Amino acid sequence: KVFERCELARTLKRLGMDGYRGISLANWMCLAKWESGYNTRATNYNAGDRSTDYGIFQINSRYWCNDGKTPGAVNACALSCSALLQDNIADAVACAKRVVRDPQGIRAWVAWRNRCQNRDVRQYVQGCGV
Repeated sequence: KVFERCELARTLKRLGMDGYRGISLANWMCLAKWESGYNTRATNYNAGDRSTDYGIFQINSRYWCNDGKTPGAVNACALSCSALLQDNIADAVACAKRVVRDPQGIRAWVAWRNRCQNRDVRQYVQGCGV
């Protein structure tokens, strides 16, 4: 499923992402936009460490979910990476929450640092009724 901006903004709000660990909805919108373009079935294989980024948030298999083919990987979200390719994003959000519960917080994703940090994210939720 590929969300439309405002449709995603409300779906994330309903799932309690607005201000989760101090992170605004706009930051989450900026993250999903740059990570997948709001596409829940987006995937990226990294040939260097044989890991794969799954879903709307491009969550990595080395640490967050199990796909059985990433060497010496862990499963912090206690999910099959398949759960991260669902049209329903509730599991991906539960995992994105797990990710920011760690030291780095939202900075865990380099793309966020690149295109959202200290940038104007206001534009991502304007008109969405959030």
